[PDB]
Amino acid sequence: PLSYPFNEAVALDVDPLYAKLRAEEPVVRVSCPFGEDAWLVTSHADMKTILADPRFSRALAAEHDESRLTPLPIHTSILGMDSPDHTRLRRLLAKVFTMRRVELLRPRIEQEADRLIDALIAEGPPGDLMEGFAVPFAGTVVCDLLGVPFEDREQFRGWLDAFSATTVMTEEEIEADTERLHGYIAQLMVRRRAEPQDDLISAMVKASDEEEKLSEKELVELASVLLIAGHETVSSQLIDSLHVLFTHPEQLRLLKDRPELMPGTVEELMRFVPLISHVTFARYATEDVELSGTLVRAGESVLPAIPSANRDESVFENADRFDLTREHNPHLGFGYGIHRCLGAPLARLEMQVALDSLLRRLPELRCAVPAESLEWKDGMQVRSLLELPVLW
Ligand code: HEM
Ligand SMILES: CC(C)[C@H](S)C(=O)N[C@H](CO)Cc1c[nH]c2cccc(F)c12
Repeated sequence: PLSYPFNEAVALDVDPLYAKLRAEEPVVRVSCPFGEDAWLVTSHADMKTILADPRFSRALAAEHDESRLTPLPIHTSILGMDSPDHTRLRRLLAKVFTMRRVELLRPRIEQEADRLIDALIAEGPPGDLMEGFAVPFAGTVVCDLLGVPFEDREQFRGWLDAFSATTVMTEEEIEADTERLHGYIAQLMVRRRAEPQDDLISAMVKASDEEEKLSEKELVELASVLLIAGHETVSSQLIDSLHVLFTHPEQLRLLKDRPELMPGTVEELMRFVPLISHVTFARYATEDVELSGTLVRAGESVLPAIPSANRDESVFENADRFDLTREHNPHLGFGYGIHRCLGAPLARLEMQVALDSLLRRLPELRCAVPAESLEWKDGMQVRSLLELPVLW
């Protein structure tokens, strides 16, 4: 079996092997850094199967030494459950994490983007769009939504890496930091239970207490993954998207000349940016299933390489090209089926607001160094820049 990942992720470059696999052997046996061997899935159609078809299970991973890139299995909360447990947590969030809640956040989100740009301008160029914009923008938004104090960032931010680190932390460090984040959220819930605020943690604690729907551990682990998703995934996709726009200056000119392309632009960034470094979380087969001529037997795992699905040339014409006018775009950047992203309306709002605000306030925004000089964050499950220096 081939050793996987084949190569360490570099910048936003996609490994040429994925295009060879999609064309000649779309499903291949690999050996994983931790846990059992697995079947690597690379095509769009098979990706939809293993993400949505009831024959593939997340909860079965707990009965195995789960195929994975991280030293220990991650506490994925809702994303590690099947029905009926998944349905219980999913229904809870649907009732408190509504579209109206997200749309009512837009004035505060727009105000935070303007405040961060005010600070960038007051401090003068060169600025850092990562630590000086994407990180605190994503962070204040999710902290506002969830009810985690943004002022506690100095203590919790150093724990989040333990949910994503692949090669850069020991299992002892991962266990300690995971326990520290859970313990910190647990103490926040004691306060929020007694003194509810207009945020998601309070609403979840209240909805769960009234119907005894979730245990305290389930609530703690769920709030934790929402904080990782809003703080880390959003800021990573935002900073990678800015890198894509800077390195495709003709598409950036088109976006500034036709601002109505922004909704389609965000979707094409979701598709084109290979945000997941390699694969998302393993599923396990409950029955024999044939995928692209390869038989996956019951009890075997499949790794969904979502970035490769989004480059599938049988689905997206010129899949290797970034084209923000692309109309047909059934990308899997937000997942598919039972576990599809429920933060996607908010992520879409943040991306649109962030990019509209930057292009509106800083019309001359350009990268301050050659892209070869940039430093990327290695050893994580998503790709992100450590710094993006800009002039204006
Ligand atoms: C641009 C930023 C984001 C991206 C790219 C993203 C992407 C994804 C993807 C690909 C999945 C599916 C994972 C899988 O099937 O293995 C997912 C699931 C999920 N995302 Fe997001 N997400 C983002 C932001 C958020 C935000 C802001 C939240 C909420 C605060 C969130 C909450 C979730 C949850 C709860 C799930 C699991 C749903 C379930 O298990 O039923 N995400 N996301
Ligand atoms: C999930 C993908 C976007 C990749 S794989 C990722 O960022 N994964 C993160 C690091 O492993 C964990 C994560 C991000 N959003 C989540 C929502 C529910 C449970 C979770 F565990 C996560």
